Amino acid sequence: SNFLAEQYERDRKAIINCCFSRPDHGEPPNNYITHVRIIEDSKFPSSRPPPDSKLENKKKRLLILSAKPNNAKLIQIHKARENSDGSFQIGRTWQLTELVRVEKDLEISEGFILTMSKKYYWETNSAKERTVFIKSLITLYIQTFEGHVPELVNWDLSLFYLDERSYQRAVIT
Amino acid sequence: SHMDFVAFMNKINSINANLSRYENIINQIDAQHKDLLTQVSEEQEMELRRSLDDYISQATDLQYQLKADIKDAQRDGLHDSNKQAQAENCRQKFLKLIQDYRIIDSNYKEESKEQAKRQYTIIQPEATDEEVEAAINDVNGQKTALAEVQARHQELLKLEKTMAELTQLFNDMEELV
Repeated sequence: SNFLAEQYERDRKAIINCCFSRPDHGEPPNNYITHVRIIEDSKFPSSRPPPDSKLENKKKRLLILSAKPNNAKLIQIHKARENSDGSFQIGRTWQLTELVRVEKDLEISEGFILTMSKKYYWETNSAKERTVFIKSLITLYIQTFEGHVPELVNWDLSLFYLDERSYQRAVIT
Repeated sequence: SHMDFVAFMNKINSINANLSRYENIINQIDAQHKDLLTQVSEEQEMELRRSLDDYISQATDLQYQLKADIKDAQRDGLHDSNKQAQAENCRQKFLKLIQDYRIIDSNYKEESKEQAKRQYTIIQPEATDEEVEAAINDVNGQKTALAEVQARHQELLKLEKTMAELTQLFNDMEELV
C-alpha cells in the first residue's frame, strides 16, 4: 500500500548507519541528502541493454547524493550495493562537478543516462522513482553551482522549474 | 457553499496577481543589470541603482507574501481535490519564477566578475591571469578603475546573499509536497 515511502526510510536509516556515521582517519562523515535504488546491467553499463540481456547481468545497486561536512557546496554522487550480510557499502564516488549530461530514455520509463567522464546507463525500479531522483539531482545542481545546469536531453524542463528560455541562460554548454 | 467558493477563488486570484507582479519585477531587475553594464555617467548609474535597489526590495516583500498566501491556500485544500490542484498550480508557478530570478542574478554575477577582471588588468597591468582571478575571488587585497573594483566586489557579496535567500525560499516551498 505505502511500501515505497516506508522502504525509503529503512534504506535512508541503513545508508546513514553504514556509510555516513563513522568519521575518517580525519573529517566527520559526509551528510546524506537522498538516494534511489537502481538496476545496473554488468554487460551493458553505458547504453540501453537489449531486451534479451539475461537476468544474471542485472545487479541491484543504489545511487546516493551527499555533501561534505564542512562545505555544503561540495556534493558527491555514490554508487552503493547491499552486501550478503545486509550491510550497505559505497563502491564508487563522483564529484557533482563531474556531471555534464543527463538524458532520459525515450523508450524505457525507468532508464536514464548520466555522463561524467563516461556514460552510465541505469534504471530505477519504477517510472516515478526516476522522476523524483532526477528532479532531486538537477535541483541540487542548480542550487550548488549558482544557477547552472548540465545538458538536459529529452526531459520536461518544467520538472526542474525551468523553461527553454531559462535553460539556455543556465546550461553549462 | 457559494460564499465558501468565491472566498477561495479570491485567494487564488490575489496570488495570481502577485505572481505576475513578481514576474515583472524580476524582468525589470534583469534589465537594470544589463543597463548597468553599459557606459553610463555617475548620475545615471546612481539613478539605475536606485531603481534596482527598489526592485530588489519589492521582490523580497512579494516573496514573503507569496510564501504565506500559497501555504495558506494549500491548507484550505487539504481534503478538496479542486482546491488542492489550484493551490499546487500556484506553488509551481512561484517556484519557476524563483528559478528565473536565481538564474538572472547568476548571469549578472558572472558578467560583473568578467567586468571586474578586465578592470583589474588596468590597475595592475603586470598581474597575470591567475593573479586577476585570485584577486576578484575574495579576499586578498583591497583611479576610477579602483573604485569600481571595490564597488563590484561589494556587489558580488550582496548577489551571493540574495541567491542564498532564494535557495532557502526555494526549499521552504518544497517542504509542501
